[PDB]
Amino acid sequence: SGFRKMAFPSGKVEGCMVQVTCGTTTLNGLWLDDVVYCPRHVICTSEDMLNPNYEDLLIRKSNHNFLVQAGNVQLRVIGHSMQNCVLKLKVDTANPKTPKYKFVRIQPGQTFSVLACYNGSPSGVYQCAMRPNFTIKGSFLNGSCGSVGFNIDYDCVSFCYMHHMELPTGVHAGTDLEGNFYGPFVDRQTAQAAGTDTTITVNVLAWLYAAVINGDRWFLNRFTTTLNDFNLVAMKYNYEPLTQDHVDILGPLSAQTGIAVLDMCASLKELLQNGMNGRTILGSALLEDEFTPFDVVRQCSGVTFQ
Amino acid sequence: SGFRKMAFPSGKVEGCMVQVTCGTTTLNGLWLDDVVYCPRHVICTSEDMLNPNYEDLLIRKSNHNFLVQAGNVQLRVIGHSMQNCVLKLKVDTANPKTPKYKFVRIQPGQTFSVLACYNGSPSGVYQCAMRPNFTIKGSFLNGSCGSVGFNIDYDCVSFCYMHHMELPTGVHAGTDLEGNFYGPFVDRQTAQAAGTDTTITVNVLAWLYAAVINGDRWFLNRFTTTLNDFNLVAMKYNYEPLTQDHVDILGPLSAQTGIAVLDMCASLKELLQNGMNGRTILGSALLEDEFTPFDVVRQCS
Ligand SMILES: CCCOc1ccc(NC(=O)[C@@H]2CC(=O)Nc3ccccc32)cc1OCCC
Ligand SMILES: CCCOc1ccc(NC(=O)[C@@H]2CC(=O)Nc3ccccc32)cc1OCCC
Ligand SMILES: [Br-]
Ligand SMILES: [Br-]
Ligand SMILES: [Br-]
Ligand SMILES: [Cl-]
Ligand code: NA
Repeated sequence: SGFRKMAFPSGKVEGCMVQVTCGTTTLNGLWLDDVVYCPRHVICTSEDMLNPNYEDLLIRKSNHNFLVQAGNVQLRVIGHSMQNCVLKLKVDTANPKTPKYKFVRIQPGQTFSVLACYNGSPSGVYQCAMRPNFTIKGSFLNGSCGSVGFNIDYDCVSFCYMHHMELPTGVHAGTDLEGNFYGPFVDRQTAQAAGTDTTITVNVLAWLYAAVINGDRWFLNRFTTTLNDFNLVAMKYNYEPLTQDHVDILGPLSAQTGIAVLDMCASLKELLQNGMNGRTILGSALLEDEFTPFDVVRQCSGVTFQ
Repeated sequence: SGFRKMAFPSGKVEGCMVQVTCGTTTLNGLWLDDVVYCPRHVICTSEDMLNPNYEDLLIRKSNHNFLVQAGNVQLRVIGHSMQNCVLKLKVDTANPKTPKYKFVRIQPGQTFSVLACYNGSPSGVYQCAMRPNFTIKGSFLNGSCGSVGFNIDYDCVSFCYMHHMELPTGVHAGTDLEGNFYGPFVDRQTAQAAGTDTTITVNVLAWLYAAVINGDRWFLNRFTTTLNDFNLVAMKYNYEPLTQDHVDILGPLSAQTGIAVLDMCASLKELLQNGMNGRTILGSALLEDEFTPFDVVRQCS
């Protein structure tokens, strides 16, 4: 029993964090095999924050303009290249702690663990979701650029996020490990406001299924809804549309609890209408939207508390 | 910017987790030096668990009754003993991944990271507080017993919790690593209940300071209070007493934001009396009590 924001165990990723210095700037890199990945903005000065030309800034650098430190050991840089918004530094030593890994680009609503690091040293681990407006609501201070997000299903690390910047509204923007930004964001300090964010409806449904698996039903009702009528209502509360793909994804949680997906949708419509009347659901007084269907199946029992 | 429930990185602890099997029971153990620590209830059948005589049940066991697996490798048990509610298995191999560590017993209101494990394999990490009623609101399924809780300081892991049992309300109970239970619980199948819990006042104040550091100020007001008047309101609302030691501990956050603890205490008194009037704090509609002053300072600087 219980239900917590649950991160993956971080050790496989801790063994990959290094410090990258270019000029007066130090940030984090990811050391996998003989490559160190980091944000390309490490090569920007005071004067390069609005309209950097990264090709022009990089051609000016030699291998020895990059310092990579792994614990107390300097790694020698023997090559460099830029892929989209990531710098790749080839080093003379392969990381002996490199885990089984892959790079994945995720979609809005997907979750991952963030290993927040400073000076190449891990500070803490927490869960995040890719918001519908392609930001993350992280917890990051100066020095955390290059911290990464990942999942570790099936003993393979799936890296999905590298942290680049905090936007003026205090949310966070970054790239996949091929250096493509999530969303319309660019590595410039020009205005680029996040879209108004919305609630990840499929994840709220998943979390209501978790609440039923863990033993609570108070919020259910005798109604159903069509998918169209559900979306017409949910949109009035700035919830994302629920697609037939989302309904399919919820199938297993529906089968485990005996609650049809459109019947759980009718419960959510009534919670949006009514509130909780002083009750909580899994310890929350607000509807939670950063647990995916897959996350619920990862953490909850396979046997409902009936 | 931002504020999240954050666990310590778990790698130092991941390298210590093993699987312990006694007869038909598999659970987790903690491998440090040449000793594996796990819950002593591993020696019990279902029948024994209703009224165990652990002295006698352990007399009936030998080294060969215990199988310890670290990944793919059997560790040979060469001795066994109990310390309180923990079984200690001496093994033929010192863990080469043993971190710098201490065993520390924590106080109610203190937080710690839990590495939830199954079959000796780490599955997840989350942050927990020791409640005032000495339970934790964990997330555990069958096979999680022997999962551990810890804090880090520099390169030193402070192990504070070993998981033993789930209580009927779905909260969790366990021991320190010397086998002493937190709370008035026993490792037997008999009627046990969580006592009525209270809210950790000093932590709520820490979290209001976090909210101010992060720009949420709507709950601030012109008023101050006294420690005596505040404690009468805390008692009324099922909050723990605030001590002068708590006021001193909030010194550095009070220093960082320049809001005296008794000024913030007047905000909390108003929130308890009047509610949040439809507003949130750090995205929560509830007053959060599982961040310590240290947790807030650690994450905000
Ligand atoms: C060439 C352009 C590069 O631009 C940036 C580069 C780096 C950052 N660094 C940060 O955000 C860090 C890490 C973090 O998440 N929060 C935080 C908080 C306080 C101080 C520092 C930070 C920001 C930039 O642009 C911000 C405006 C779009
Ligand atoms: C000897 C200690 C008293 O005997 C027990 C021995 C073991 C357990 N095992 C569990 O709770 C596990 C782990 C967990 O946290 N939740 C969970 C959920 C479903 C199935 C199994 C579990 C419980 C006991 O007593 C329960 C009443 C106090
Ligand atoms: Br007022
Ligand atoms: Br006053
Ligand atoms: Br809440
Ligand atoms: Cl503290
Ligand atoms: Na005040």
